[PDB]
Amino acid sequence: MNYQPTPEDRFTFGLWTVGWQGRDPFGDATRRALDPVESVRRLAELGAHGVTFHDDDLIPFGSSDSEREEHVKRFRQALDDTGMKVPMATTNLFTHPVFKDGGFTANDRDVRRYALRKTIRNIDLAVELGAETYVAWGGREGAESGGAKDVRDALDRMKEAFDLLGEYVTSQGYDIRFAIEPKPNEPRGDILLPTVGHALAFIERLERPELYGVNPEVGHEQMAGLNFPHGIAQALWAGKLFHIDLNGQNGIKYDQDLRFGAGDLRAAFWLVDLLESAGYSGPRHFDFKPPRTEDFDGVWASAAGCMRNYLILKERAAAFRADPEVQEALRASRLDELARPTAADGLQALLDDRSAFEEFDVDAAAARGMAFERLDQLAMDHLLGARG
Amino acid sequence: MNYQPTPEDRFTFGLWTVGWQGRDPFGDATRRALDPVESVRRLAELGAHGVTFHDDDLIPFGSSDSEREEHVKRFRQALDDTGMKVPMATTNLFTHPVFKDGGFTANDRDVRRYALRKTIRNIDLAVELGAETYVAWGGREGAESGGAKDVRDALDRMKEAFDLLGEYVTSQGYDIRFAIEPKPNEPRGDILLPTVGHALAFIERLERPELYGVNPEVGHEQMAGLNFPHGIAQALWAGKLFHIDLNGQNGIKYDQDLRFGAGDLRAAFWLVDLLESAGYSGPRHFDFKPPRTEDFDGVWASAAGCMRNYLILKERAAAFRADPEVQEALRASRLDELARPTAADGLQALLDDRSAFEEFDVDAAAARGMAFERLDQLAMDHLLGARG
Amino acid sequence: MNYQPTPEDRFTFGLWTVGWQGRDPFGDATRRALDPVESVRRLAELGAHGVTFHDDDLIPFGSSDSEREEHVKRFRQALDDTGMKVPMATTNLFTHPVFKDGGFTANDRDVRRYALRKTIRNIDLAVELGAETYVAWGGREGAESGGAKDVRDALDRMKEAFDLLGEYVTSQGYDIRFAIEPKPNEPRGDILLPTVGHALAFIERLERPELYGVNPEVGHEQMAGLNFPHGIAQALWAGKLFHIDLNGQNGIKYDQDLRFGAGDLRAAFWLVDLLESAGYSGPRHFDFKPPRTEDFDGVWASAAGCMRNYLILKERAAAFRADPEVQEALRASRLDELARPTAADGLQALLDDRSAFEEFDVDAAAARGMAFERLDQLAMDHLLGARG
Amino acid sequence: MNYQPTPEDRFTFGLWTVGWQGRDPFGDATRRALDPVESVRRLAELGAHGVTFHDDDLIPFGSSDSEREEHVKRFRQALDDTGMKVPMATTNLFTHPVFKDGGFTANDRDVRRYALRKTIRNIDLAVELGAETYVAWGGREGAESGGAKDVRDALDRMKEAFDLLGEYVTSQGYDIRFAIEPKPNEPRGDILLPTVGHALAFIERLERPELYGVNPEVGHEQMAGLNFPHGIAQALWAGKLFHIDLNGQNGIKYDQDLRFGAGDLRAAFWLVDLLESAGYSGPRHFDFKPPRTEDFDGVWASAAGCMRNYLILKERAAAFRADPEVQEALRASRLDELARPTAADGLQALLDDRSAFEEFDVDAAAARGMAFERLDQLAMDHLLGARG
Repeated sequence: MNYQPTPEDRFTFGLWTVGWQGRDPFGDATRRALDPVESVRRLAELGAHGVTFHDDDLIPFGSSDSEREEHVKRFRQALDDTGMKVPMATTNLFTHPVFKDGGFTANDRDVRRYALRKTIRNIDLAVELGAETYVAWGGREGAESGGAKDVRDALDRMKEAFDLLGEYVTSQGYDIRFAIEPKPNEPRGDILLPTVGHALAFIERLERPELYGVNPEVGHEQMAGLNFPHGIAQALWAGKLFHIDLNGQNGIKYDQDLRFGAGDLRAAFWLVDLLESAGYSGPRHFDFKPPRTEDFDGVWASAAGCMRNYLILKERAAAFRADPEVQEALRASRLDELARPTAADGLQALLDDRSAFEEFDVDAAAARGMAFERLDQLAMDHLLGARG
Repeated sequence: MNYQPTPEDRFTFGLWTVGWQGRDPFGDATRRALDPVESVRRLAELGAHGVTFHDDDLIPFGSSDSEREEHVKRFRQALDDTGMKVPMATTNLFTHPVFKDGGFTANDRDVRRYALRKTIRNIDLAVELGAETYVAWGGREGAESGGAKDVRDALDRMKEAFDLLGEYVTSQGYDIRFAIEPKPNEPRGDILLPTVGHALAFIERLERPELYGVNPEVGHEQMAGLNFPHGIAQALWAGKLFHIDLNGQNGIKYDQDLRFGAGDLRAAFWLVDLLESAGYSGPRHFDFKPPRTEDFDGVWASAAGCMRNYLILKERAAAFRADPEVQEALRASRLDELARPTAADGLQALLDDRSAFEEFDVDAAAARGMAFERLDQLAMDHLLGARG
Repeated sequence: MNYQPTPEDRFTFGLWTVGWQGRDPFGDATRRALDPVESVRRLAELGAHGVTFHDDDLIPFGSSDSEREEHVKRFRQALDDTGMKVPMATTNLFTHPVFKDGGFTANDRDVRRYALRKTIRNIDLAVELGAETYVAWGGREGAESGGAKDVRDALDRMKEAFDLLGEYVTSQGYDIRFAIEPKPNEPRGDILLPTVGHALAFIERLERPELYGVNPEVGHEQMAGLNFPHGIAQALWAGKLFHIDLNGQNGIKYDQDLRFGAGDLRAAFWLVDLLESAGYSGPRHFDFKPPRTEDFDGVWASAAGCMRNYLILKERAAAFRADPEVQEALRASRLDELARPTAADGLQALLDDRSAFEEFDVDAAAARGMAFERLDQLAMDHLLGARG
Repeated sequence: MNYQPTPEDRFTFGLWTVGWQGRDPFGDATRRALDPVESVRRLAELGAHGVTFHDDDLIPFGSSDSEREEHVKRFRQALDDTGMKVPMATTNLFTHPVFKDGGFTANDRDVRRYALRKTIRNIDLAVELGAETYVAWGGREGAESGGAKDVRDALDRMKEAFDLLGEYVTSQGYDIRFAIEPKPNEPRGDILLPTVGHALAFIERLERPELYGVNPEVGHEQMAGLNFPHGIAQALWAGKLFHIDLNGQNGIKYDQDLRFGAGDLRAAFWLVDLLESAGYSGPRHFDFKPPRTEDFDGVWASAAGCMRNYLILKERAAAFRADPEVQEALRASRLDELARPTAADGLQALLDDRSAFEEFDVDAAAARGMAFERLDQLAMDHLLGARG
């Protein structure tokens, strides 16, 4: 009756996660670098399904086409020896000083062109490795001051970039879709497309909207004090949840990247409840950082905890929905009615329906209790395994 | 060389603003109620262009069709005697206990139908009074707990409601457009369509998207720690800025509704700069609350301050853009290049362009300073009128 | 193996909590008023230990000395019939319009004098009913603008008020201590003594510091994004934790007053762990509001949930500390060393200790892992009852 | 009629400020390192009064006693050639991996002893260079998880450390005082002594409280959503404002370290108003970071802007207080009464004063307007130089 993960659970990790050396804005690294091959081997042993990477994680910046080839080959052999897959890949358009003002929206045009070329080159490699989703996190797209960036022009440049990438994949005949990852701030004072909503609205203005979805991250939405499960529900509603990044965050402050389960525990429960209920079948990707206080043993314990926590919550959420007492409580709170159309009878019928206004007893309706507190306590008991 | 407003400036106020009695969650009212006619007369004298209202502001809840008529007539006479217009109207779907779980997304179906009827009835009246925009603020659409609301079903109910209203105006042949007003939280723990982005994405899923835009509020986006000017830029970019609510907020906390100019002053400057540059021609509506510490004299001084502050900032922003030294600074920071297409030459040309990657000198590009701090200090000097 | 509370658990509730009618800044009441006697009877049945009140909760504002007497008598009989105690009392210096600019720090001197008299009168009554702690929440002490309040003068007025109350209790020979309750904002834009720290520092400037402590509230510190357990640890460290208010809050936003256990669940666990470990023996007081969506059945279910959640967490925290595997993990993370003095040998010895600097192997020390992630996952397993 | 600074203005900068290379958690450095001598020379030319440093800024970590001497000598010559002073110094107890779990509160005892030795060594050097204040920012004192740090034990270790440093300076006969710099979070999940209040309360528990004060930073308090001017007022009230760090922050998010004047402009105005009114005579120290988008020209423009903004605000604040119309407004709002004792007549007199309760006309007092909005608009006009 434990919680051991298997590749069937689709848990994935970025190379940059367990490979984070611990360098923060106020301190040097506390851990030596990991060879991508060792990370692949270590994660496979923990039960992971696959890994993800930024170009610069796999092939050091400025590498020769041959060195590049050696790096890819070694990586490939490790995937072969372990059965690990690579479901997603992304580009590093934030580390090098050249991207200090952005990649796709840098004020310098020559920088923008370079950003597009670097991305296109990695898209080819991502397809080669079997990736189905290509993520784009515009970490440097934004500003610290108001006159430094004209946002309308920036959005034109952002759209131009994404349309060109869409023109490329469709002309190469690749079966890869894009996922935009929003973040409200950090490293820039304010980042463009700050939340899942802004990203979703942006996509509807692209030439080929069908190729783009979102890759929301638990901590990012929480940095704006937003309800993550709700944001995900809207993304699923729009049919745009192509991928998802899981981790923990303790409120509005810098991006902590704690292991999944840490941070807002109740939000994690409602998240798992939703993903499992909605039948999300994409990867359960962890974009986290084992704290710099830890040594390598601590790194792997942190990675294992991510998966363990998701499995415990999945169990608790399933028991919650399957509890007949909860099913009756959901009806007591009228969740069944929320699912029924307000007016399937039509506009005219509604306007002619005296029970809807003229003869509506507003006071009687008002006095009805929603019974939400009883339902929420049942949810609490289930989460804590306190159903007596 | 002062800052006196005239109806030409299009400043408008909600009846509920200067009419706020001062009742908060911890205290009773500190001011007597204002008769809507006195508010109209007082605002006209201050230089306002018009007023806005919720049905329940103009006609007390539960009023008879005749009493209702008397109220409307008196209101009309005042508009006639002062030349004040009514450019926007909205529905109160949050005050009465019956809307405790929402209006359009209440779990109770009968409540949802009642919400739609109450709105439709006020839409007729809004057209009668000359309103061009009908705002919808779903203040009660949301939840305090996770199992109380299935967000996918709620969004279906929300879409159903808006589609029906769109079917109504188009069948009556009204020339009125809708504007959704987002808010992240308060009075509900979490409100649906929490920011401008979520609202924009939602609109693209409606049957007739052209009838809907957004009505963003300065303080609402700031309650999520977001950059208001940026949110507005995206709304303008999408061509969805139908109306706008101005006020002040001091960070992430309860909705303060301070007078415009108060709160984040630099954000207000960049907001006015953008609205004036973009040629926004809609009303400059103030949705604020004169603090409960004030008597009536203080109320009008607060209302007058709203307009005064907008006029001072408009002047400073105009002087900023017109300063040749600022124009050269904008070029030094490459704002001119941000406005130029990244690749008007096309995909193939980009892929064949060696100057874009193979021969791109990343180090030389990286060493270029953006000169953003000099530009921002010029912006500061202009705002403070310290250009020496 | 359930979680039923008994008066031995010292759980208490404010009359204003289960008695909250549901009126918020955007809506009317959804519940009828409760007679204080019914609340006492209902809470006793749930297993509560006692109740608390503001003067204005028990005796309506403006009541005659006789009516006042009738109210107190009825209240007394109910306490007698149920065995319920009244361990704390407080003053309402925030509701009436006269306190719009504060009570003890109102700019108007006559208001300040009135505030002191109203408090003194209720202190006599609190002693009469057996209260041991008198709480002071300066909800109106603060400002929305910078020039409205000179904070140095305000702090002089605040100190003057508290010193006078201290002079009163000591001259009447009462055995009652004061507890200041901080809150960062709401209803004022910014409230004086915004956090537990500011309150603690203030107390050290009073004439008789021994008579004053703090009454921290879970949600208040969380409104400033602070770690509640840490704030409590500092209050205990200083020996100033006289009382405590428990509830739930979901981050930085308006004061939600959710039932205890809701909001930040992990913070609640670490809070209970600390209170039980430290041997806190004061009341476990709930200052919450059953959401306005609920009817009376929902009110009592919410109140019962408060106590249930505290009892489940107490169990989980106890099992955590008692787990030998956790005890070894605490040693692996060097919590035992944190408890040992850094230099009991003294300054001179430290300066002459070459192993402390000259011969200190900084690299070897640096490479030691803290093992915090393993320890935190054990804490997680225990909380979720997932120890396999 | 400009705003040129002179050493008389007491503006100081940390070497680490204009010397920040631009490395953030997501990117490499964008600027080459500055030699401390060039920074001293450059700042002197801008009109600065002096500089400050962390040991590790001046003498590279791991330097030999001789190399150390060469570094100090060169630094000294530059101070001599420019007339620049060094009013404050501090220790770097956060960068090196050995301090990953803290310096004074690290769980490892040997690390704590090493932290104390490193500090003591730099205290000697700070005195040698003429520093009057020694700052302590416990950037690594805290935790990411609840069981990793027992806060009561940590506070004992923190007190032990500070007492030992106090025993050292008093035994060496140094004329140097300490200033604790609070910060709520970053780089640790939660930092001990998170705000000015927690630091002030802590100091009162030290053996020799007179040797310790606070060194508040604009951005730090704003990271907890607190009112900076209010925090400063309380620190001045307690006589503990030994030093102050100025910069800009845009709300609750990562520590931006923008130049002074940027961020919350109105808060900066009220801050300068208070410091100048209170007669603060200590240094006006800038702890900021010129954004990584800038080259060296941009660095110096950013540094110059810090001082320019403080001088403009000082002018506007002075004109505000000197305006007879503002003086009358302050009386209209009863600021004069806030400054008068509530009860200089004493407790007994208050209790016998019928005008204070029995015969107090609460309704008449309640109806008095505070006139705060008019006063705040005058403050606004003055700030914007819009007094017509």
